[PDB]
Amino acid sequence: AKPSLNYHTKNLSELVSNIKIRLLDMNIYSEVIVDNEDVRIIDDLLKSLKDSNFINEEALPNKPLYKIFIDLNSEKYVIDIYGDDLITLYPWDSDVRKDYLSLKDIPNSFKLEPFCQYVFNK
Repeated sequence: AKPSLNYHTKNLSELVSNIKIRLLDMNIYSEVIVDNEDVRIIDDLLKSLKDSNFINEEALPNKPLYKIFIDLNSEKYVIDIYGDDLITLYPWDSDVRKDYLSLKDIPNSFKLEPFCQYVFNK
């Protein structure tokens, strides 16, 4: 009935069904590799998403806190991490229309901003 708010996440979700993750700090522009043991964050996150997590396009602060590069076999996806549990999600080579999600209701374990701080402090 309506133009989907979850277009890119559904595609990623089908693809995440072997990934590598790269984290980029947007303040320092330092990069880290997510350990094998922690990589399950994406699957756990996607499985926990309800439809009400997907929101409309919003104006954005000048830059994310963090950038998550999800490297699948052929495809690459990007998740931008902002404040207040807001994130965007899109294929690496096409950001004309990003998915927008609020993550306030998802389980605490799968919140992405505290996840990113944790990978770096490790």
